[PDB]
Amino acid sequence: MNIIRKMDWDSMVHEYDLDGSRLLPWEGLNTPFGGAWCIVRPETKSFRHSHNEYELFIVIQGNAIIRINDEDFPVTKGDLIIIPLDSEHHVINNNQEDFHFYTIWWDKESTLNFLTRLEQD
Amino acid sequence: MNIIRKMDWDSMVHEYDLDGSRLLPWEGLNTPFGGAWCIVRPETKSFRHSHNEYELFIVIQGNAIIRINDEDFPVTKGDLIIIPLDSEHHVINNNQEDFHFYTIWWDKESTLNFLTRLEQ
Ligand code: NA
Ligand code: NI
Ligand code: NI
Repeated sequence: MNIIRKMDWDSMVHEYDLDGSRLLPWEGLNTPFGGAWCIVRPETKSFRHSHNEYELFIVIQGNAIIRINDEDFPVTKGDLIIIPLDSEHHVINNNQEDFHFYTIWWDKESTLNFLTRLEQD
Repeated sequence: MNIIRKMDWDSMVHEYDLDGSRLLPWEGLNTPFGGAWCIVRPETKSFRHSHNEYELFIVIQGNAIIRINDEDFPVTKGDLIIIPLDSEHHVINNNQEDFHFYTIWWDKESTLNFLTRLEQ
């Protein structure tokens, strides 16, 4: 397995109205979670959704509002946000600078699949 | 469960020759992994170790050399590093700016414990 993935910012895939770099796939990497580096561009907002899966945001750079079920959480570098199960959430970047965060998501399926793949190896 | 934890840069805990802020404990948060926000201060290196637990680094700010066994990997913001099992790893910051990264680690135990707590 590759040890390092150098970030190529131009390789990001636009989804959920933001620019992302998904962790997976990564050949040889077995994780019980998924992840992505996400950028909400200046004066934009991301796509509102909700889901059964657990999710954590690690705020990397810039400033934004995380709206979770119509409660607003201002955030900046270093802050951690838990996304409650099935809550509607999106990210609002009213500022002039890119807003960066890493999301990690997981559930029973992803965890069991990690354990299953280990046993198969 | 508190939804948000604002970073308190005044409350880092020195460990592994770096200044960190661990994810856990967090009342009400059930995860199959552990985590920490880590700062390697200017002109320092972190504590070299190895372990039978999986780990990855998400590089947040600054520049460093990550040495994994006998191999050097220059890193900067956005880079991701997987720490191979039982590899000796540490971080070298030769620069005048703090080096920030997030580490996520996991293993069979942490994943099973997540499942067990869920079921409870
Ligand atoms: Na920038
Ligand atoms: Ni989500
Ligand atoms: Ni380690």
